[PDB]
Amino acid sequence: ERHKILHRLLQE
Amino acid sequence: MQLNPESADLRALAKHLYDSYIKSFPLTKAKARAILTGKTTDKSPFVIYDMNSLMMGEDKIKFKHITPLQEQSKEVAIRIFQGCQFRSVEAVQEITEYAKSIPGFVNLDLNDQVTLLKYGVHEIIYTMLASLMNKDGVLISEGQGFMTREFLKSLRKPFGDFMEPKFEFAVKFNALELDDSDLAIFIAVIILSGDRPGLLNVKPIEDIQDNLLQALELQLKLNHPESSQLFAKLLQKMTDLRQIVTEHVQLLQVIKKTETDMSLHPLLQEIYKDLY
Ligand SMILES: CC(C)(Oc1ccc(CCNC(=O)c2ccc(Cl)cc2)cc1)C(=O)O
Repeated sequence: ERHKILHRLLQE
Repeated sequence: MQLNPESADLRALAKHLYDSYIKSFPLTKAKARAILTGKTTDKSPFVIYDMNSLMMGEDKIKFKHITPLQEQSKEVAIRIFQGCQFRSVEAVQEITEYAKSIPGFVNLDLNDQVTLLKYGVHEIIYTMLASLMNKDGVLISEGQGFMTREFLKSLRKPFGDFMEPKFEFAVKFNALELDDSDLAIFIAVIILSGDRPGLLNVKPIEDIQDNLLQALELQLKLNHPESSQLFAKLLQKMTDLRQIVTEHVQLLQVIKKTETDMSLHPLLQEIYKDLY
């Protein structure tokens, strides 16, 4: 949420 | 110290992290030292040591991040800053990919994974930057170039103050004489620090860092016979890393506050957000 890009990176 | 199925697993863990470490980052320490001492069939990095050489370099080095079609501040300090941003953004991805290969990490709470990455990333970056440094300068553009320490110090304020603390840190850290096998485990220990702000499910993290810490100590006892205290000396370095990050954040705020809104990449903003 506050780390949308980092979330994406970890979710792929 | 013993040869039991525990230690055999420790060593298997060390090989796995190493194998993954090799394929996750471009320029290993082994290659960097080779480049740094001429011992390589690779051409030889273009040296940037003054403004004239910087300009000649932007032409004769094929930077992964530019094209003849974009602009491209007129001011060399800002341009250098921008290349750093791009390199950091790439490194965040290599570190993520590496983090995912740490046994267990990928089963943590996804929210905690984010947190470990957010705090670990720059500590790992400065750890690994030392591999590229000697006291005279730093390999750049995947070893295609070498930018001198004094040339970096001569960029206008504040930019001339970013690399210096990293060089100082590198000189001391490189004296530890760690190799890539050591480093692969160390940076894993960093990622799995259970004392980062905002973790929700700390126990599973500490359990993994624990194995990591054993794999590290075994590794340093096997790999450095002539180094009685390497394990503790190395743990202490995690401390200087946190202060390097802190210092770097405070300088980052002289920029922004006083630059030109030559903004930070959003991934980088994300990381610095509510850091310390
Ligand atoms: C880019 C920025 C704003 O500030 C910085 C300025 C300079 C450097 C050092 C330049 N070197 C690198 O970024 C770098 C990163 C990863 C690896 Cl494997 C090698 C080299 C690092 C960070 C940052 O904090 O991300």
